[PDB]
Amino acid sequence: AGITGTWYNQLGSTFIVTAGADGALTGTYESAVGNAESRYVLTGRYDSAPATDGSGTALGWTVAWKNNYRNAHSATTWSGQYVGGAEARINTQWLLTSGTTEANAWKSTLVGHDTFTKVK
Repeated sequence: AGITGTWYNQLGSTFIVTAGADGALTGTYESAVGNAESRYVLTGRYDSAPATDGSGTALGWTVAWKNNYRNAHSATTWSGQYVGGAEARINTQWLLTSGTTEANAWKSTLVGHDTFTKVK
């Protein structure tokens, strides 16, 4: 599967990911320091038997931005695919939804993209 390990996005954010044989993604967001106050849980799913036609491996995961120290009242989902080979990558599009009032629901969800590599 090649997914398990530490991944870094284009801005250097760090994600520790374990790909279970059953399709589970588990792990954490860590800060550059790895301090407890900036650690958040991630959970998701991936295709544990991808196509053998050189297609990437579809996946997704979520981080809710609460831990025992901080709560931003928001959550991000990343949707994408893992691409193996010499320079393995996870190419994703993300949505960041913040909890809002109904009046402010229109501005609840930011969109962007993250590309993850096994090197900083």
